[PDB]
Amino acid sequence: SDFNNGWKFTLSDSVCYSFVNYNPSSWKTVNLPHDWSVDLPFESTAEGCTGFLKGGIGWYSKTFDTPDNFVDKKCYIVFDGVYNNSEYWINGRKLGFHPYGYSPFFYDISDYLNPKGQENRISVRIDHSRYADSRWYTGSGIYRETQLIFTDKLHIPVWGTFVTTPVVSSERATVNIEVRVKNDYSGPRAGEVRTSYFDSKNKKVGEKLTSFLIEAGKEMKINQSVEISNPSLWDVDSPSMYLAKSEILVDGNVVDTKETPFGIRSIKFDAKKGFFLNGKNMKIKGVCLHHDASMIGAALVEDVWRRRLQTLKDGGCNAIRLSHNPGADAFLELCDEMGFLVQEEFFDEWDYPKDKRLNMDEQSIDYITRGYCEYFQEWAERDLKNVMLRSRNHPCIFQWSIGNEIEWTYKGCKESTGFFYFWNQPPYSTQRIREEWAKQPKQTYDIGRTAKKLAAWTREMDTTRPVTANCILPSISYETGYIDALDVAGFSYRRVMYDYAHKNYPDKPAMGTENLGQWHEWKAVIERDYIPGMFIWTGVDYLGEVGTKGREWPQRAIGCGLLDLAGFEKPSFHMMKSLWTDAPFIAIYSQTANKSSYVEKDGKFTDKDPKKPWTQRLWVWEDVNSHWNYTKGEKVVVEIYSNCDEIELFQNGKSLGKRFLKDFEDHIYKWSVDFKDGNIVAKGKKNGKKTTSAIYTTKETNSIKLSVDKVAVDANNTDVIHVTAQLIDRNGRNISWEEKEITFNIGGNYRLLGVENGDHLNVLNYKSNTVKTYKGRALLVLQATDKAGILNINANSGSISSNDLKVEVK
Ligand SMILES: OC[C@H]1CNC[C@@H](O)[C@H]1O
Repeated sequence: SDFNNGWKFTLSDSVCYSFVNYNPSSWKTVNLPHDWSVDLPFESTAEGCTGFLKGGIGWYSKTFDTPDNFVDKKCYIVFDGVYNNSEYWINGRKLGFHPYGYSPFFYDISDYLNPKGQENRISVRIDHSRYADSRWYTGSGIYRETQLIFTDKLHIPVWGTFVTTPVVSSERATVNIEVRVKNDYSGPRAGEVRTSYFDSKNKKVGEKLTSFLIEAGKEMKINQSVEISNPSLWDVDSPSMYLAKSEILVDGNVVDTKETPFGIRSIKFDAKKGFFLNGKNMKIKGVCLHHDASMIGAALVEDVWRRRLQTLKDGGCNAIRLSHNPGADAFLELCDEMGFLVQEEFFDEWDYPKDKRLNMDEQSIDYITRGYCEYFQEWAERDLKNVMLRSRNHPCIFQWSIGNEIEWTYKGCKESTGFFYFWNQPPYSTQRIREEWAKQPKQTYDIGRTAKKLAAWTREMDTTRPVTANCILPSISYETGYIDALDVAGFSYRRVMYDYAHKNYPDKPAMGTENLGQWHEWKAVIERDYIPGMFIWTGVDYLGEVGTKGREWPQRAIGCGLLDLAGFEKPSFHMMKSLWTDAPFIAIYSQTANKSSYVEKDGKFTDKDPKKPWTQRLWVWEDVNSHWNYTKGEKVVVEIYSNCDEIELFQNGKSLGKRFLKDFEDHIYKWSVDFKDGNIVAKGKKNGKKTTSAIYTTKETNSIKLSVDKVAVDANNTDVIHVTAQLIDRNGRNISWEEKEITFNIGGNYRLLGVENGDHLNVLNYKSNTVKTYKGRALLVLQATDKAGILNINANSGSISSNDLKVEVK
């Protein structure tokens, strides 16, 4: 009996759909979360900024009976995210409107419920007709989970606790909680708040009892403090979680309860020395993530994200930037449990709109790009705070970011620099910048004033995490009062400004908040103790931000991600793994000496194009080869991404010679090689400890190798199976040099989530059991249902057959 199951949905729109007497039984049944945009095909006539998928106007409905014991109680319906411009009705009557696609909210439906036993009905209209109102793919509908909460009239409201730990040592932590208590009875009520604390193994480690008297219709804040001895500290390598169980008592009887998971950890940003987690000075190995996972779209399916994060974590990542909007509660829960530090961003724009198709300031105006900027003046406060009410207990969250690249949207910011920029500092001095800024004409809104209001609102809700922002032009935001509102200046693609921040504003902590997946970005981080990390754009590829010149149909994604749309490890991931992890590691790629970005003359490698050198490489990694399957005798440049200080390369057993990481300024081991069928083997050492990796020439495609991440799942409507298809030759050696059209067949009760191959440059039907491979591989994503049973999975490509998999559903 989960409230998220058995919803009705339709991609239509009629005025009668909310009426007391309208029956939606003819509508399709769905389980939340749901994103309808991915059930529509990739169209050439949709907008590339939102991933070539239309929105439209859609509706949901949900019936539920009033409990037999709904007397002296309240009812709250809670949404964690609905995209967007959504309207809410219960039993014929309007509850309200909610513009923003990413903030959570709730309605008090207590007085609307029909008497004990009888049926109630919620209706949601979603207006995603403005299907280009975003620079990236959004999806459509109730894409995060919902809740139906019943409480006593004396109760902790929704999100009614805030747990903090202002003193943290290894002997003890001071753990404070604020329990709000609302009395919705018509007379005064006396009681007690009992809050019990519990560890990893459910042993009670603390307790506090406080008395209260609260007047009719008033809300009271009860603060309680305890000392937790020898705490298990939450860390990225040891994410231990505690539980606060706060109970409201009348007489001696529990009348309401809230459970507040939390962690005990200290965080500190030091402007001279860097970032400190529980007293360990560590670098932030961050990645940026949008909210979609391809076949599922915006629908928050946890197992799908678990796999992607596990991969990211195996690559060394310890932090996540939620670009450029509030994340899902369930995603933050995943981060608490798995161990990532999380920057949650409130907005992508404030007073003035960005161009949705092109980046930066809005140049054109049309109906379908009309976004949240229309509601920002009235809604920014309610939204920012609700996000924080919802999010603030999660130990993962270590930064609140009030805005991304805002400077583009205000007349005078870019002008007041000297630039009109990636690779230079500004030609104007700090005073000259300030003088230019004073010379610009007054707009209706100011970047500084709005920064202050947002920073101030933020601090009313939480002072235990720093305020930051991703500043694209720090030089001017240092002078407008914007950076002055922040505790941590975040720099979008400004490694060339780290020395400038230290020199000119040393007492303000600074950091990479958006960066390129390249060694030259990380070199700049580890050479500076005052720059504690970076956040790569992006950790995993995402739908949208295409359709521009150079990236026309049928391209869906940019390909800037470390992981592709299937969550498979790309070349850029293995470079970062070679920089972010310590256990010895070698990845072997190559290109034709023609296609390679490097060239050997006199036994020494340099960049081909000196106007495109290694220090200026941008978002998308070159299309390099993992195979060893060229034509005989062709000249090849083997490029290796490794943490080994010495590697020796063998071609069929003949030693090509040892090389040293010290000799390669761009952190890439290189060899010139004359291709002949066989194998390449790299043997390397990282301070004495050895490791070996190799690639093999294969014969033509023989079989389909199928792997499964789990051989058993539960019949809970939510567990995911990820099936990986990989082409192999007669001897089982992996193919990546030719593609095949693979048809999966599955027996037993399952729900298809879909198929992906990781090709950013080409569309495909998500809902087909057939998928073309990319780099010899593909992914099929299935989901458990109500029905237990066995699933028999196999595949073919005409002649080409496969091994057979069996997965139980318990
Ligand atoms: O792909 C380029 C990126 C630049 N910085 C902001 C991101 O949202 C994105 O537009």
